[PDB]
Amino acid sequence: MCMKLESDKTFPIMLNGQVNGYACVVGGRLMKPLHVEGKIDNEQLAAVKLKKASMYDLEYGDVPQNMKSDTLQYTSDKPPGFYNWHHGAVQYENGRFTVPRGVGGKGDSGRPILDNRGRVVAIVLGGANEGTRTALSVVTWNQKGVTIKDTPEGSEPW
Amino acid sequence: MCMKLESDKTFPIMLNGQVNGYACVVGGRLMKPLHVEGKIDNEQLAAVKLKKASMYDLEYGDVPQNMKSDTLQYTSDKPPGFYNWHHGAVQYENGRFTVPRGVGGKGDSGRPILDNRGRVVAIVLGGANEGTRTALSVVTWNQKGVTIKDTPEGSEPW
Amino acid sequence: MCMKLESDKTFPIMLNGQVNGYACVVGGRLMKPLHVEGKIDNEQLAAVKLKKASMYDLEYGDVPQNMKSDTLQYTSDKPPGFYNWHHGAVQYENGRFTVPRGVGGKGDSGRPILDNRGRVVAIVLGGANEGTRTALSVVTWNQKGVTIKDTPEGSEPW
Amino acid sequence: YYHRHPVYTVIVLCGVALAILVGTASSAACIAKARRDCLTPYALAPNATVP
Repeated sequence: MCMKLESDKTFPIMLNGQVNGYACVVGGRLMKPLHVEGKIDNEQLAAVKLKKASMYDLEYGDVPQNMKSDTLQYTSDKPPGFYNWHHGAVQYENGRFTVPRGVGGKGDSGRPILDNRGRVVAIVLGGANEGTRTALSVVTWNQKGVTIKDTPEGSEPW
Repeated sequence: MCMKLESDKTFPIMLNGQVNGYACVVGGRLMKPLHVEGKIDNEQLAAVKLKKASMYDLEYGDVPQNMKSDTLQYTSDKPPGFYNWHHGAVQYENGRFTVPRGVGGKGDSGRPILDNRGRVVAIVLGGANEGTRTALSVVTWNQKGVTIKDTPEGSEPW
Repeated sequence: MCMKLESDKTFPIMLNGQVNGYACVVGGRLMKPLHVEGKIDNEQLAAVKLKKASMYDLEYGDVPQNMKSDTLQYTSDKPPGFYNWHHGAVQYENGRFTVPRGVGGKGDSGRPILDNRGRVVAIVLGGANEGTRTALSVVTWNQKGVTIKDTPEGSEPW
Repeated sequence: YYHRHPVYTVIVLCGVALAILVGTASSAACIAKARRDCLTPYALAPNATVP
């Protein structure tokens, strides 16, 4: 479901040893985490100039010609409920994103969170262990459509 | 037919994001157009030094080891019409290579026109839509066997 | 048995033209021949530093974090005869290595020899030439465990 | 001796400094070569026991 949609749109970054975090392309814009180091696998968009957004911990840039088949449209409309995910299922209860306990780990910190109809609503950066059903820090959009962060507690950024 | 015949011999030229032309292996010669800009694929046939022509709008070189597979005989023995092609069938009525409407776009400025016996006859370069049916500016071989250019009026490279 | 175990363990070296040698990961160390030139694949393992042992005609280095499942332990114990091999079967009669004539050749410098239990016993670097049973110049390990270089007369390194 | 003959003594002391520098460098080179060629038989074989 979500893996099929995220395939050939989500491009992993290797530190020249192994993968250390994916990079997303949303709205005709590449963006990767600040803390993720290394070059990306797809060489066409590996040479694009990337602007820092260190308040949001993301490098962002414009894709050259991949406007379709890498669109991956985002909407800020986030009704409460369940959302599909690369690993499992996530929920938006009480204005926050929580994953199950053991899922999530180092090198897996660029993964988008999609909707039921395949719209990204969230970009994962890190997370904290709030008992069972751990929450995770994430870059989202508010009601007006302005990018915000959600960094709960001492979320260790993987 | 010709689609399988010219396969693994018609090597495409990259525009660094897509394909903007084709390159041919004819008589040990790596023939690619000059107006087609970018980098040729592979590494066996990419690291060689090519020599410009600028009168025929081609560039040529040599292959180091691929002579066993660099098998595309050029032939000027050419009855007038009914020749195969990458996309369809080309006609040489009235001494001019002719194609139906529409077919032929960017990324298709370097592929050979084959014979009925798998022999390269023409290397397409551009075209013009006028007269009774559209015509092609193309590098071929004359009756004596010397390299010749045939170009319509207003024949911009498609 | 041998083909399955040597898969994803024998890492080809490319001189940017073709495979021209194999580099082997044994005992927690990478080793490759000196006389082979080019770039090892597996770019994770291509970035490690290799120090030269010119006595044994090798470059060896510490492997990356992949300790487990990539050991491929060596055996100093050498019962005579009937050892498996990548291109077939080798023999250990009279303290030497013999293969049927015609196997091996240029581009196959560095493949390992495995025992019946799959443990590596020898890493070749070249070969001599007897009329029927071709000999192999090889890096092995002595009965005390110290590494030794068994080279017959007229060993062509290829 | 420098007040007696300056050039002769400065070239003798330069020769002594050059001799001790070349001697130390060559001794270090042979020591490093010996260590290299005695540890490469045992660096390539981890399971072996160094005497």
